[PDB]
Amino acid sequence: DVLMTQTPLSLPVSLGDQASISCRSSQTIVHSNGDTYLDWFLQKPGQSPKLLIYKVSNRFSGVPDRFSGSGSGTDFTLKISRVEAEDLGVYYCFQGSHVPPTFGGGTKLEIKRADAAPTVSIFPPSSEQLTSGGASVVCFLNNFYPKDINVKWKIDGSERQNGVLNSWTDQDSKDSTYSMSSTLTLTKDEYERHNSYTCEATHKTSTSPIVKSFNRNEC
Amino acid sequence: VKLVESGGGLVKPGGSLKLSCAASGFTFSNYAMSWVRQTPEKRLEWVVSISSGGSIYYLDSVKGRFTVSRDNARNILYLQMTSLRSEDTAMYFCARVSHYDGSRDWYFDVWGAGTSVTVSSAKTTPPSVYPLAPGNSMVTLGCLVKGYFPEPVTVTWNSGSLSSGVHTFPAVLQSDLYTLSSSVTVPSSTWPSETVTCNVAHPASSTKVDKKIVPRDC
Ligand SMILES: CCNC(=O)N(CCCN(C)C)[P@](=O)(Cc1ccc(NC(=O)C(F)(F)F)cc1)O[C@H](c1ccc([N+](=O)[O-])cc1)[C@@H](CO)NC(=O)C(Cl)Cl
Repeated sequence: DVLMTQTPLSLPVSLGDQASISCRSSQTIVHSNGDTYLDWFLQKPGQSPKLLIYKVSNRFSGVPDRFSGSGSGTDFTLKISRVEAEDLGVYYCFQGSHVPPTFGGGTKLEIKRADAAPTVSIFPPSSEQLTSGGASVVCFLNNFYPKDINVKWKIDGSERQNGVLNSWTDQDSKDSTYSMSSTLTLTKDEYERHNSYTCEATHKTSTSPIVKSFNRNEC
Repeated sequence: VKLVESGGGLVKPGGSLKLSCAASGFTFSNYAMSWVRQTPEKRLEWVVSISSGGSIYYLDSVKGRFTVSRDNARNILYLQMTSLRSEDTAMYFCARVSHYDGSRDWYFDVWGAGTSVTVSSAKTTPPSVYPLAPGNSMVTLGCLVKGYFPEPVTVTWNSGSLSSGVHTFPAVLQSDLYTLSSSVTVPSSTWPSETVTCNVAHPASSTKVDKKIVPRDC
């Protein structure tokens, strides 16, 4: 099959900026009839994809002047001269010259804002859950930017990956920040065998990793 | 011009399901049609194209399992799925290809709203709800919604009263079940003084759990 590669995965832009998205194919996308079937789509949340550009550079009807496509062979580019609010979403390139037709992984267009440090919170397991034999320790890291963040869980000083479940929200429409939830779930049994449960995050807004801890013997 | 797909739902691994795509506003028979799926991971994948003249092209991984067909007299496109497997889980879109046999042009110009297909061994299950209270200017509280099925669940704080400062995270699928959490931030001079409850509602089971968040020493 032909592998379509898009770069970047996420693109932070300010309203009014010029955006350019790259799409590379693993082999030539030129059809035997001389044409190149490289298309571009925009998908906004809760909606289905919408055709923007067909056959490398033709604008589909109703599509504003700001969008333009170019490229040839294996390298193609989509360009948005002026990024408006309605352009936020995920852009996909697609090759229809060869079977099977394939899509690129997508490039998310997000709003740039000032760097913001996360507000971290840690929660011990509730008595209700411990009564069931389970023990989840929850860590919320809210309203930070950029989205790049690294969270590690440490129990009595040792890193633990087993039983960790992370979920990230999309960009907040109000303040343009991101929030993340990280849950370390173990058993009541092992939970009572350890003392220090630490949620530590590394983010560019701080040199020292941001730590938040809960000690079962200080409750 | 409109494409409306139907037939989606929950199916057991190895089961069968038939999707329908009803077309309106255009000469159905003069166009090629296609089904495209979008996985939970949001990846887009072409499944099959059937040309106006009847030529059929399938993705290798569904060849022999999926059969596409069209009823030109009734403006309907079908997709008979069989021997379904977890990897088939996705949103299925019906799409028109601006192409008729022989034409030098082809692209997806019209899409349906999509119909959901979930391949899994699982029964409608209520979620366990746990209050998250801390062990400062403001205070952050939460609710953990664990082990439920199927999607979705609804989470509110004080019956919509609390709307701002809320963060509900997308459900993650683990061990065949979904887990979701939600946080709310309030002025330290609001709680414990005033009550704070997360209203969890699982439409599927008509479940409605109200979990009051009470201060507690760990
Ligand atoms: C074995 C017979 N040979 C061929 O089949 N082809 C020639 C291959 C030549 N190489 C091996 C060198 P091929 O290029 C294979 C192909 C099939 C589908 C798609 N895209 C999509 O399906 C979509 F998703 F991108 F739209 C792209 C290419 O067919 C083309 C085609 C385009 C669109 C549709 N459609 O939309 O249904 C059907 C068929 C075209 C010739 O060109 N045919 C026709 O118009 C016939 Cl007269 Cl029907």
